Amino acid sequence: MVKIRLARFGSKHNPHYRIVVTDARRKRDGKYIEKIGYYDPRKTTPDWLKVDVERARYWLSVGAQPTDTARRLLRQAGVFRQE
Amino acid sequence: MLTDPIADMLTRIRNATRVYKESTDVPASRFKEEILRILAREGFIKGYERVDVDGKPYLRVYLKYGPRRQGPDPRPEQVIHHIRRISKPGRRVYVGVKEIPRVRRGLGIAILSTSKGVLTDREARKLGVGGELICEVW
Amino acid sequence: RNLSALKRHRQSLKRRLRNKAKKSAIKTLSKKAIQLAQEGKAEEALKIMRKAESLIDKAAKGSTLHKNAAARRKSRLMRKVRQLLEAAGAPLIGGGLSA
Amino acid sequence: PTINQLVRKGREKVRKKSKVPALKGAPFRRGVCTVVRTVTPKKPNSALRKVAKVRLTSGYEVTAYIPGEGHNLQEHSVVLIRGGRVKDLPGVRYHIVRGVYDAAGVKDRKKSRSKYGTKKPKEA
Amino acid sequence: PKKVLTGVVVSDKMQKTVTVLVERQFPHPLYGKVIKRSKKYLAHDPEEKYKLGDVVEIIESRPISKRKRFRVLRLVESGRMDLVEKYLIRRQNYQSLSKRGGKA
Amino acid sequence: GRYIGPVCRLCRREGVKLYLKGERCYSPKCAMERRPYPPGQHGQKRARRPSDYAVRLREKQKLRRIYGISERQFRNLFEEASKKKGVTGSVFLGLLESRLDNVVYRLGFAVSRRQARQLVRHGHITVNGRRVDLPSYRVRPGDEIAVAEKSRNLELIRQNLEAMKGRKVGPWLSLDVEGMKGKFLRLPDREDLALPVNEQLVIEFYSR
RNA sequence: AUGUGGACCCGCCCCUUGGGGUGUGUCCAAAGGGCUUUGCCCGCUUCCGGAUGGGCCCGCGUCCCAUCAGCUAGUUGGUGGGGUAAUGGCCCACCAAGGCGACGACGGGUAGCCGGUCUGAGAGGAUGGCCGGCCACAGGGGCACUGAGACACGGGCCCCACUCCUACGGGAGGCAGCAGUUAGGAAUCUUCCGCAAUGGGCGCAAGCCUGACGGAGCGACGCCGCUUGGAGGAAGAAGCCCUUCGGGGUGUAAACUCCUGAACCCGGGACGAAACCCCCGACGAGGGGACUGACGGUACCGGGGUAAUAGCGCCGGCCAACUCCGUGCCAGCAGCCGCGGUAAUACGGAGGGCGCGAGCGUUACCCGGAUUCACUGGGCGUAAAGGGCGUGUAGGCGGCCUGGGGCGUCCCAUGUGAA
Ligand SMILES: [Mg+2]
Ligand SMILES: [Mg+2]
Ligand SMILES: [Mg+2]
Ligand SMILES: [Mg+2]
Ligand SMILES: [Mg+2]
Ligand SMILES: [Mg+2]
Ligand SMILES: [Mg+2]
Ligand SMILES: [Mg+2]
Ligand SMILES: [Mg+2]
Ligand SMILES: [Mg+2]
Ligand SMILES: [Mg+2]
Ligand SMILES: [Mg+2]
Ligand SMILES: [Mg+2]
Ligand SMILES: [Mg+2]
Ligand SMILES: [Mg+2]
Ligand SMILES: [Mg+2]
Ligand SMILES: [Mg+2]
Ligand SMILES: [Mg+2]
Ligand SMILES: [Mg+2]
Ligand SMILES: [Mg+2]
Ligand SMILES: [Mg+2]
Ligand SMILES: [Mg+2]
Ligand SMILES: [Mg+2]
Ligand SMILES: [Mg+2]
Ligand SMILES: [Mg+2]
Ligand SMILES: [Mg+2]
Ligand SMILES: [Mg+2]
Ligand SMILES: [Mg+2]
Repeated sequence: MVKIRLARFGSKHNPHYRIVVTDARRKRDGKYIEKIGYYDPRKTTPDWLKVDVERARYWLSVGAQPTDTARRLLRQAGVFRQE
Repeated sequence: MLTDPIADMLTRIRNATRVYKESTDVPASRFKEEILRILAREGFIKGYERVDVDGKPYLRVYLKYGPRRQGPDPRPEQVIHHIRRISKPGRRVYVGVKEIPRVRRGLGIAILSTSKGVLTDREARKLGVGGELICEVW
Repeated sequence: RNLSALKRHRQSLKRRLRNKAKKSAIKTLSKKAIQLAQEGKAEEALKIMRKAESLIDKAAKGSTLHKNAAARRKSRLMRKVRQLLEAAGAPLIGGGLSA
Repeated sequence: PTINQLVRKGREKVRKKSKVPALKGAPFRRGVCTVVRTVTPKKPNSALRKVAKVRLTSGYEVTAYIPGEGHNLQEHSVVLIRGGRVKDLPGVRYHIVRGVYDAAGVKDRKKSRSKYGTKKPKEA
Repeated sequence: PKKVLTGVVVSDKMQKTVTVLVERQFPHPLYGKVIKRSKKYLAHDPEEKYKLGDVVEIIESRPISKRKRFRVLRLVESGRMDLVEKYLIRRQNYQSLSKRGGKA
Repeated sequence: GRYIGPVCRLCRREGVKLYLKGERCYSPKCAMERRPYPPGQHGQKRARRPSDYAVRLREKQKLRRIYGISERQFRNLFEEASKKKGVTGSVFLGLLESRLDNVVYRLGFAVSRRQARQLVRHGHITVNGRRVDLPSYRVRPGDEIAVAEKSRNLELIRQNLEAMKGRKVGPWLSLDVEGMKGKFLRLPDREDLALPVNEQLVIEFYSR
């Protein structure tokens, strides 16, 4: 199906992910559908998580499924405003 | 036949100036006329006029030259150092306004024909059109 | 050796045999209807075509035909059947046909 | 040519003709040394030049120059070939790598030592 | 937008099909001279209605046979065998060009 | 690399007085002082009119050997000031003078650029409180260049920063002799430098 | 059986290629499991819609040879049928006699294409290796099965070649998956660690699988950063330089003038990891310490502390850098011009010098310079180059004036030009 995961784009020992809409069958680092955020897991930058929250709602509305870790960051930006 | 009227005129001029003639006759065309309008207004000749030669229409073209210089070879400096037909039959040349050449860093002109009419480059860059590049005349 | 997913091959056979019968049923039932229609036996001929359209859709319930592979086989069938009954026939039972 | 002619025919480009058929265009070829002859140079020079017919693993049969002083190149010694026309011998367009396999490198040189493949003098 | 082309019927010897000669002028990449060029299309004529000679519009269609993916849209101007002739003559010069002579 | 050999033999080859011995090329013995002919068993014979190449060359080894930099770093620098906006000539010198090994020499912490290099390499110098041990680190404007808390009491610093009392620094540095912390105010301009070097050649040399 | 609905044949209307509505007739549905058990969870059937992925069709672009000029029989079209998810000569019977080609068909040679890469002032030239996209293959040839999807690399059948087992009848195989061996070759790595991170399959979940992956290993192969810090004389058992066993330079350059402190030693020691899950709220509530680190005790931080690797090419001109000796068209150098024949800055050593420096040189190949295939940008009286001359086909090119169209040309807006 279509998913929302992380595609690793850093350097050796330097990870930087790209929250991405993509067909699961596709390579991890190959041609995705749309970028909807980035994640720096080491918080070396004061802005280490961005999310186009408007857009996430669009892909979650046509049935994108996130991974456990992608779901984390979506909640942190408050994609699903559980309130 | 004649295969190129504009080139022909541009040459007749170039030839006649090298021998410092007064005027020079070129057979008449609404198009050629529209070009000499530019050559006058940009200051390369004194002007043209529709004289009729053997009951057939021509265009006397009165040429300008610099002042009588000194030393050996007193002949004056040309006002027209250079004049060259660019788009020719079987080799049509078109520029969009982004691609119009600045001739000689602007010390000379490039006549070109557009859907707005026959203009210089500075003129056609003003109105934002391009077209058939007709010649340089620095 | 012996990847235990040659069990997949054991099943392909079991399936292949299941499909292959349903096809032959449709095939020898569809000829029977055409051949009953090329004789004016209109009552018997629709009694059998009606049965054949049924096995057609049934066989399209599982993976054997699915899709418009079935639709097509029904289109080709009722079209052939009606024409032949139109060489002098009058659809008596007129089961699966609408006129 | 007219413009219509450039359109019809056109320009034609230039082929590289390699002055070294070290077959696969490799940078070196191994070869088994056959004749270890001696050739007299041409036009304006005189000497006894040391050449070697070499049987290539590329199936080739080419002659190559033995640079340096003396060699040790027997009827069946094995050797490595590189590029290098020798202006003075015609037909000779390769060199031998002194210091590899049977072609022991020149001895006692103190200057251009990475050519001629002489190790560091133990002068330390 | 299904591509649409304008061209000349040059063949009617087929059943329900016409050959159309679509010309296309365009400037040359390196030398910039404007060059004519042409290509033939087999086009669907459902009623053997378009006769040899006229100019038609060709429209991109669902495939109909091998090498035949256009139907004839509408006639533009009727007969003009000057173009067929130009084409018929071009074809006949091949009569030479071989191992001997031919018709010039 | 870094060259690192006999220096006051280059004072002589370029023929222009050079300060590689930092303290010593001032007193009457930079070797230049009363021996200005080039080295070798040939430094006294007469020089033939050099080819335009040699001129361009010598003008480049001059500039490079002033800053004690490997040709690898140098060309990589010039090619950056070529790509950079503005006059390709002077931008170069501003980059060379933005090198932290040089800034530490310009701020009078060591006497030569050489000794200055070794003070960076040994982490005696801080930029903006943090230690830095890279002679090629590029100081930016607004970067205060201090001296290591550990090394404040060290012999060579006490001596070398003392003689800085009274002296003036460039109109693009601002040192404070008290806390031993200068600051990089501004990228130096061509007239700010007294380099006996014609960069116009150095440019031309690489345009070959 | 049930008919929410959908499929088929005739129709009816809208639409216009097989799009949507509609009537008669016919035909078609289903699966159970778990429970903190009668209501929750994960499933199941038919239909519409979305999203993702893909099939097919068309315009245009896409190397060399004309010492390959004619090519074509399912070949081109038609009706009808077969096949398919679907168009189609994809396939089949019957009919017509067509189709393609100098704007290069047919043939041969070569080659995965591209985003890009290298070069060039640019136009252009060269290329397609890592990374990303598409295609094709999985010892060679062919074929179908299963299925949403395959003509299926670690699935099936047959034939061919190779290897292995063989009781001689018959059987087993397929690293162009990670590693590794072997052969060939100028030349190309560890049978390593790990499921911690990201991603995939399955599972309600706990989890399981994952040589995808994240890491470490080897190799100056590449790029980048960095160290070797520097103040002093000169007796040849065959081995310290420069006018004959003779005239200065090396050279501020040292085996030791102080300073700092690579290696090394001692102690602290990480980011990468918060989710899945448990717990309150409704089985996603700002509580989970529930737990998780291969790299690795490494990066990094603090203390102790030693003066501590330099090599390679070149020095006739192009081309930065010169002298002494040996050698005498010999030994040899050489990219091109060239040097060696007794006085050699060219060979071989030496001293000195120039260039670069953990690298420096050689060879190979590409672009450059080369305006030397010239569009930008070349030529043809004698330097290479006007056809022996004509006639004329196709093609290219086309005097003055007016009017219509807007194909070329120009302008604005817009979609696309992924990473
Ligand atoms: Mg199973
Ligand atoms: Mg039923
Ligand atoms: Mg190939
Ligand atoms: Mg194999
Ligand atoms: Mg399935
Ligand atoms: Mg199937
Ligand atoms: Mg498989
Ligand atoms: Mg395998
Ligand atoms: Mg071998
Ligand atoms: Mg996982
Ligand atoms: Mg790996
Ligand atoms: Mg944490
Ligand atoms: Mg939480
Ligand atoms: Mg010189
Ligand atoms: Mg030499
Ligand atoms: Mg001599
Ligand atoms: Mg010499
Ligand atoms: Mg380095
Ligand atoms: Mg060129
Ligand atoms: Mg060029
Ligand atoms: Mg030209
Ligand atoms: Mg020429
Ligand atoms: Mg001649
Ligand atoms: Mg003649
Ligand atoms: Mg005209
Ligand atoms: Mg238009
Ligand atoms: Mg746009
Ligand atoms: Mg892009």
